[PDB]
Amino acid sequence: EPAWQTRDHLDDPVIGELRNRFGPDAFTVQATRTGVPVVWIKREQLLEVGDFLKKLPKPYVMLFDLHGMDERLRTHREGLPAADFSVFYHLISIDRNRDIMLKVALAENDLHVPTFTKLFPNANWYERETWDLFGITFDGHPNLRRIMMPQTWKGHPLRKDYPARATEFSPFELTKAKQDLEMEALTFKPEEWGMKRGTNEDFMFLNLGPNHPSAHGAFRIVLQLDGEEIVDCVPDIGYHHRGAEKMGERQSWHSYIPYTDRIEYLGGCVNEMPYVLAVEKLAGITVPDRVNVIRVMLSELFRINSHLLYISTFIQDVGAMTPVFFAFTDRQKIYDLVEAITGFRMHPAWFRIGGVAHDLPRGWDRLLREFLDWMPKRLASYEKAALQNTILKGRSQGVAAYGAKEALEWGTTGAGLRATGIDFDVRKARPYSGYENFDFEIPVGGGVSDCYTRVMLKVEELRQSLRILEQCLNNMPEGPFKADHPLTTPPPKERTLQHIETLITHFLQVSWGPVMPANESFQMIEATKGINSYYLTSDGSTMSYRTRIRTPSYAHLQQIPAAIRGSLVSDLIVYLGSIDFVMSDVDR
Amino acid sequence: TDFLTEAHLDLPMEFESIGKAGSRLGTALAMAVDHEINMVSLVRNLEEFFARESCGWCTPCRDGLPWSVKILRALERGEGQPGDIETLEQLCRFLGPGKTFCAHAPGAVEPLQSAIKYFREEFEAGIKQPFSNTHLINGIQPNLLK
Amino acid sequence: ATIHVDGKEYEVNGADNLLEACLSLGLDIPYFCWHPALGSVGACRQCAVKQYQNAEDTRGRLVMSCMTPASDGTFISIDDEEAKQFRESVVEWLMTNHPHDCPVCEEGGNCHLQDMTVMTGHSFRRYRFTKRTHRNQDLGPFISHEMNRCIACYRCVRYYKDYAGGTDLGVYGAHDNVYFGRPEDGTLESEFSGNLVEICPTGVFTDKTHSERYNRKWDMQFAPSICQQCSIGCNISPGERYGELRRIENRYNGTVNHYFLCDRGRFGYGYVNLKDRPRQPVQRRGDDFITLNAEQAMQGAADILRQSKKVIGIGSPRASVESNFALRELVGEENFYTGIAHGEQERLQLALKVLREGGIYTPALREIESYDAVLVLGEDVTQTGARVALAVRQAVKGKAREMAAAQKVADWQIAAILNIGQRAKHPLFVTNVDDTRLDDIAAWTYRAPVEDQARLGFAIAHALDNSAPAVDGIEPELQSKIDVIVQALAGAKKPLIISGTNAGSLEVIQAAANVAKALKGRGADVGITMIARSVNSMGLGIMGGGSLEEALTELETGRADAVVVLENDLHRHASATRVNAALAKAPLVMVVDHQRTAIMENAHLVLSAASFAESDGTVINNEGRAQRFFQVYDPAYYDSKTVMLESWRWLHSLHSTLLSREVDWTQLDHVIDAVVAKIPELAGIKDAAPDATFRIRGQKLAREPHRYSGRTAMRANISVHEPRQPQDIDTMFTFSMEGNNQPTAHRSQVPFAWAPGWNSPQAWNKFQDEVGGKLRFGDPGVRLFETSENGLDYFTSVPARFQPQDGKWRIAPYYHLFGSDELSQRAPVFQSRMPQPYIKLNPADAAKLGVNAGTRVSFSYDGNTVTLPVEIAEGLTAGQVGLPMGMSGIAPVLAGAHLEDLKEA
Ligand code: SF4
Ligand code: SF4
Ligand code: SF4
Ligand code: SF4
Ligand code: FES
Ligand SMILES: [Ca+2]
Repeated sequence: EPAWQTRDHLDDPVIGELRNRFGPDAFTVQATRTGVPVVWIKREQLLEVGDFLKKLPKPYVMLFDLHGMDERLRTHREGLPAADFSVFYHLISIDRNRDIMLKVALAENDLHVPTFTKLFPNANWYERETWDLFGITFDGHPNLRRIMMPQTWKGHPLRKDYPARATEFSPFELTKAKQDLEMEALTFKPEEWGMKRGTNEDFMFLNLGPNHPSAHGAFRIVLQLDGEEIVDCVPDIGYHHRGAEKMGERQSWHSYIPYTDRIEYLGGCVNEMPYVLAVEKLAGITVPDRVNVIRVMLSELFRINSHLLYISTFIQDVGAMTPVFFAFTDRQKIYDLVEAITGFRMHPAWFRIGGVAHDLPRGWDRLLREFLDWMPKRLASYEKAALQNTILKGRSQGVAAYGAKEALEWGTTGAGLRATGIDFDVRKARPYSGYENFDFEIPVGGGVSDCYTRVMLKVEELRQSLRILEQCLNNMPEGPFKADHPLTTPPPKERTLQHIETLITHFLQVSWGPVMPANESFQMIEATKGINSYYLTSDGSTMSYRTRIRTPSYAHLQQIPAAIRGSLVSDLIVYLGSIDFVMSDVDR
Repeated sequence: TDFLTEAHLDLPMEFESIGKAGSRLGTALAMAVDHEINMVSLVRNLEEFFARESCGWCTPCRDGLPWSVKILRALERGEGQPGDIETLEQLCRFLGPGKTFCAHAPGAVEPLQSAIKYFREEFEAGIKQPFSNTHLINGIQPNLLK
Repeated sequence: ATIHVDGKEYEVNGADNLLEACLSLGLDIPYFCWHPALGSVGACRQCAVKQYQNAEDTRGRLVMSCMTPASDGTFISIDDEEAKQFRESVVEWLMTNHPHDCPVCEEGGNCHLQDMTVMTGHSFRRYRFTKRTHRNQDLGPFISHEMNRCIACYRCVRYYKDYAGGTDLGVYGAHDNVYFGRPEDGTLESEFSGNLVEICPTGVFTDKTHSERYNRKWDMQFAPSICQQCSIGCNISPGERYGELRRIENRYNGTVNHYFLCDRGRFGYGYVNLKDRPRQPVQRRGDDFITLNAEQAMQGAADILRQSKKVIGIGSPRASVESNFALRELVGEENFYTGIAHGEQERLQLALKVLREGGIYTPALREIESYDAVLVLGEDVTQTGARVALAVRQAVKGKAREMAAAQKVADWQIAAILNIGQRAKHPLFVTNVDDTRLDDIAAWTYRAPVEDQARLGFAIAHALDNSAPAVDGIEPELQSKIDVIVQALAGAKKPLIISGTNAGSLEVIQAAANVAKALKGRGADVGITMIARSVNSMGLGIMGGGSLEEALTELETGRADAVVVLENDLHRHASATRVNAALAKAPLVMVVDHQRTAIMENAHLVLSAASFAESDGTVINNEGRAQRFFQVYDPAYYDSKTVMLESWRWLHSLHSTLLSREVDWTQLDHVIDAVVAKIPELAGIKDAAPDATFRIRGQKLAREPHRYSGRTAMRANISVHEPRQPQDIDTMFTFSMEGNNQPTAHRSQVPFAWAPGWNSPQAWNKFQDEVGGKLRFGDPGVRLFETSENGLDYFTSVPARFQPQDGKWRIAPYYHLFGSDELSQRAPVFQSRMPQPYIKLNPADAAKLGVNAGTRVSFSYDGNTVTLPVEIAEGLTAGQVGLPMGMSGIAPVLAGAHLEDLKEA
């Protein structure tokens, strides 16, 4: 049985446990290509099912994802409960190394679900986004307000009857929103943001945005301060919302790849990898080994690029300015190799459904050798010049620390979760793209996720990525760069240029689009900043019926108030520098 | 009708006796082939007759018999390529009874499959060059399938 | 019947084959040579499935699903590995000789062969030998020919010969050199040859008129519209790109015009793209012209009309029900006049009275094919209502269908049905002034003058029932042929009587009504069909109004000083000199029209009306069915200076500016409600389409496909800033991709057929309840009137025999499919198809006047002499002269008229 085959996962022990606890008629198991068991739960049993999953012997500890779905235009709903809308809950058991996707069906007029925030606190922002984009009410939510769109927005953009395209620009609305911006500083009400005790006559209120002079993006945080101590902080996000999921419903499976590039814009091919893997699951494509090695090498090069940017930006946030110049020189070496291979620097859009766009150019190994000889001396110099400086250690050590429980309850992934001591990397736990054929280590922390611990873990991850690149350079299969599947999009170019069957396939694939049979697919990867996942629903057409992107920066930004309360503002800047987020990843 | 070997000369000329031997009684007007006749050339001549006597109504006969003719011409000239005998075998499989509109194409593919079954060494002798369907296009690296 | 496909149980019709049953169930089986309208022949072998003997069978046998009945307890597998391999091999065999042509082939993106190549999953070529090639033929102005792309699926010859009855297409040659085309270069002679471009699954036959301004299907903007070129009401999908009407595709209507158009509807759209069209309101000051915007035109026209003493209106059967009603509201009902002549109006109201008071059911166009005897009286159906002639051809083949059904032959096995019914056919009796295109299948053709055709009809009615009035002076040979017709019609289980207003005689319509009444009185299931002239002739007849001659007398006596003329070239319905005099005398002439007509030089105001591509409205076909057409594109999107509004919008805004001095344009549903409130006989046009608030789960219906390209570059030469999307407050369609075009959407109006994996016209399969049936939620359009409980009385006014008169030439109409409909003559591609205007003479009359074939003769009509070259017509009886109606200078009102001083030039 291939790894992309449709499965019901009835042999998962959690299905038997749910059978024993709630009975056999309490839920409906759906066969998908997501790789996880998908269970349709009644709305009135959702909290009991969630608590039961949380109290298992090897429990489901993390709410990985929570979002909605407009099911009104879905023609192929065979074996599914009747639903105008639905809400899905992706939960991860680390100890079992397993997931489960709960789905609640909803009628068009009865669009309310009990809140999940008492079980998992990251459900706050997830349910705010579900209410914002789908209009689904969550009963019991502390502050159910719009998080992506402005508060005075009409409609819900991810509904199927909402038009995707930009409306006609009016300067009157711009001047009205400017007046809103200049009056908000005078008419601030600290109850509509979920805040309490709105002036003790000592709480000073500051704003950090909505413009930030940094590479992670521009965003606003409202700070409630007692002297220099943060007693409350609520973020304002959605300032970089690009409608990427709605655009996923508008582009074909092939033409959406450049949009996947710009989710986490320091990631590139790393961002492309989960999307093309999920589409290949929908298409039933098993890529050859050379494709796996090529995609792994590109992803590791972009991971080194992103980590160099993160370490240099953290050092600049501490107060040392020269390592960012040197790290950008190293980024230029990486960009030389990436430009040679893909023809682009930052958004290569080079991965394809079933492979990559072109073969590797002649002489790529010389550039890889030059980079692999250039990097380690520079990394050691960076450590000795900035990372071992006691001023940086005093700025970083002990600042915004959390343990394993706080990381699990907020959906924290990546270097923060591993800095809490939990050894969970996607490339080892749920291997993808031939990562099992590479010998590399996963660095973990001692149990405390500090700013310094996260930065040093990212340094060791950079060294491990250099090891993976060395193994990629020494071991390359001499095979195809595209799979021989009929749904490989586009087909190989020379056969397109001289064979009529291949020309026909290319013609229909680039114009109407490749036809993906109706299914649901899922793929999570270890991105540069945590776990990035694509959840794709095909209704049998040439475009996605639903593209859901889970990004780790959303979860880390939601974890910000739990870890920074009672600290200084300078500690908040250091924490923002040590998270490794970008606002495009947050808002999508 | 399917070719038969020297060992088949002892069975009676009846419908079921020839039919169980893998051939057809047909008109019962047998034709002998001596050792000086190349089987590839003979089956090429047979398939040229059958391909040019197609009525053109249905796709497998009309567009699959000329492909077999061209493969046999290449095999006779020593310009056969790997996969050609496999293509001939699949053509015999897919031009059988029921797949075509009438019985002309099953009768066409009976001698080809019988000669491949009994005289495969003459057909493999025609394969003398590697498979090449594409020319190199300057500036495009080919997808090197294994 | 119960079938089991891939382990799933299904209930199907046992009289269907497996391919049509499985395609009706939503399953995907590739196919080439089968068509729903043509039956099954089993040529291409693409539709192979694996049939098992029973449930406990594992070997199976490959069969053609199109040639296998969907009998009870059938067991088949589509996704069987051997069946999939064979279907891929069939695609591969078709691909061995196929040219490397998709970028430069007009079928790309709309190609059934491309779709089935992808559907079978065949994308790797291992064939390395040479590809056969073919020279192409010139097939005339409409169809381009490319035989390299042929897959020899025989669809073209089966449609053209067996279905459409054409004779100049065929299959030639042998084994892999089979060639589909004509015996030599020349124009395809069939009136229905244009359906080849959708019948052919490849790019062999392509729309040449589209090919001149080619664009791909995904780049088109479509709308569900009605063909304007005659009264049949065939549903069409006009598709546009860059502001110009690019193509007319057939839009499936299971009740009207299911898969097929005629060539006039398909290729006679080119008048929309004419550069001399009015784009904006123009007002003449002295000898100069000034261009106004819509507000200034409304204010000025309202002021001048308010100053006038009496405003009269002249509508048109071209224009929709809403626009004619808006004219009638602006000028008043008593001051409203129909734009057609007095005799034309009398024949039209008599046809309407027979249709909605004759007590005899009038069948839809699809229903015509089930009648087992046809009598056509006077109406040259092929040149005036061509799709009715196609349906009558199918009804004639009904006899072979009956004899095949007697021998337990399945209704889809078309070759066996044609073999059993060799040349036996249901009786067709056509009457005309000359030979018709239906004569090759007609049991009898009566070439006689229109009064003699009416006398034949009255004699048939009297021989069917003695209460009908008798005809005295019938020759014994004509009496014997009348007895043949009467014996054929009396023994028929379902006789059909077809007539129309094109014959130009009231007594022909009365004779048809008397035959229908006589057949009704004997308990037969008789149907009657009337053929009107133009797209909304029946709507103008239902609305009513005075004739054009009454409006001309009003403008000539001077008691009417302002005239509004809507969508009307007045020279078609009246003499040109009288019209020019009455319009030069009138101090105010306002013309609302979308074409540069001849009365726009004497027009004081000209309003740029929209054509059917740029307007919404309702038209009534000759069956009595109200059908809504929708706007295709916004004319102001590319050229913002274009002020081209709906005619009812213009006239409603004029009435509002006249009354309240304020400019309110309107909404379409308000005009619909106004029509159904003032006119109760047009109350059905409310239900023809849902209103503009109609939604499919909250979203509108899309006009363009999902992959519509170039949205940030198609106007970038004008300005790099993208304009706003056009807003459609009129209808439920949106001018964008942001809409719904799902085949399962609960609607009846479908702008275009597309499904994932089905990019060709075969996606109409997905848009149907069963393939070849109706649309899934019903065909659009509703009948305005039901069958009356009581019929009429017998018309006792039997006309006398035609006597020739010396110096008096009775004009016999000779209609043409290419040339007798005004807007289609305006299309530039119809000039190549335009026959040279020849005046038809009897050999005896031409010998008496001493003129041979090809000589120019001059005749005087309305005090004006015109010269036309002579063609000898044997069938035209003496005392008649044959003229081509509707041409340049020969109005259709001349049909049935006399002529004076025909002399050799
Ligand atoms: S198998 Fe028979 S029907 Fe088919 S093309 Fe050949 S001769 Fe004609
Ligand atoms: S007919 Fe179809 S497959 Fe052939 S060249 Fe044209 S688009 Fe391509
Ligand atoms: S010309 Fe077209 S319709 Fe005719 S046999 Fe060839 S592919 Fe079929
Ligand atoms: S029959 Fe009449 S309505 Fe139909 S396509 Fe022809 S011209 Fe148009
Ligand atoms: S569609 Fe059945 S053989 Fe052609
Ligand atoms: Ca409109």
